[PDB]
Amino acid sequence: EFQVLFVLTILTLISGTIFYSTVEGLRPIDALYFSVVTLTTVGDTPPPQTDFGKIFTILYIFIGIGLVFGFIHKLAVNVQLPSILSNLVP
Amino acid sequence: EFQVLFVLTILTLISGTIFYSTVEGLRPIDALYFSVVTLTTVGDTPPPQTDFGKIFTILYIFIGIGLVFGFIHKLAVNVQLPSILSNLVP
Amino acid sequence: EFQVLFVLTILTLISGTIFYSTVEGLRPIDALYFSVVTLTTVGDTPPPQTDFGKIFTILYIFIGIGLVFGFIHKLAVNVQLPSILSNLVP
Amino acid sequence: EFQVLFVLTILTLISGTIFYSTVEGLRPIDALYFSVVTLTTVGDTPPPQTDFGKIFTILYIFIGIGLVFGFIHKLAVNVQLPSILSNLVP
Ligand SMILES: [K+]
Ligand SMILES: [K+]
Ligand SMILES: [K+]
Ligand SMILES: [K+]
Ligand SMILES: [K+]
Repeated sequence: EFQVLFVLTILTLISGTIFYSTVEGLRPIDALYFSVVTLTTVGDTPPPQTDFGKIFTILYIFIGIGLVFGFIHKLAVNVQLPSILSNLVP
Repeated sequence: EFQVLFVLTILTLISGTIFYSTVEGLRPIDALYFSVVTLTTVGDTPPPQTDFGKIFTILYIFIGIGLVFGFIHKLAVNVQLPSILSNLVP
Repeated sequence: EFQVLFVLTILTLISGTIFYSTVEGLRPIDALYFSVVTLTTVGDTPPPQTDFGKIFTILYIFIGIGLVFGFIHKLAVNVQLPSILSNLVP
Repeated sequence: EFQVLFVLTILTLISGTIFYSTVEGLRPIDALYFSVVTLTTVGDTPPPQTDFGKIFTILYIFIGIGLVFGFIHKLAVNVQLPSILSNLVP
């Protein structure tokens, strides 16, 4: 489960990185950062400048938000929770 | 279900597109983009400049956030999930 | 239920409106807008300029996010849902 | 439960405060503010300027969002809810 959501999230972020670096002309790291803060809904960066970028982002949000949060919901409930929960047992 | 949330989301976005292009003077694509990143709570664009825009946005958020995320919750759990889940079966 | 969350949300927003208009010197409408986009996590406006504003905002987020989304979760599931659901019945 | 999520959230925010003040050169209060609005997904501030800051933020979001919202979900359902719910009983 976690591993699958892990791969699915990675692929989604790779696509975004490739897209924004190419179409919005961002350095790969900045393209990855934008992809991440967009799908996690933080949105702390300026928006895309091109219409292609705006259209892709709209679709990217609708298709990727569900996945990204599904992964986060498991990364903290099925991986981070035990490490602390079990450790909370003397 | 999915089709209904599909239509409801579309109509909500159409209203926002019409509103922001008219009142905030945005090009349709930019009006749609603002509507989308606002309802999905990304919020990566500058805020509305007019008081009418601010008031509408406040109401738009409260009335549209629930719907938009309801659609996303189905688009990934009742449409994207199987495609990958079933395919995860050798 | 809905009415209680309605009042609780209103009071929370009134406090924010009073706070930001006074401490950050915002016009009431802008103070309300900031309060709304902050608690709904849209965050499309610049951040507070004063330390008092930053501290209050941190506490305001932790105490108000839960309430605001609780209200939204009811406004769309216990009020907007039927209007369309029942109407979806020929 | 609440106390544990309380401590876990505090530690997470302390790490962010130390990180951003050091690497992004922010005053402690601003470092804390950025950490808070990032993990709660408000994202109303400009993004990190350094690559180290961008990389850390990406990891910080994925590891901290789950925890922070877990704490919020309890702070309003297991602490703020009763205070008003029980009080809603004549
Ligand atoms: K946001
Ligand atoms: K959310
Ligand atoms: K958000
Ligand atoms: K934002
Ligand atoms: K901004």
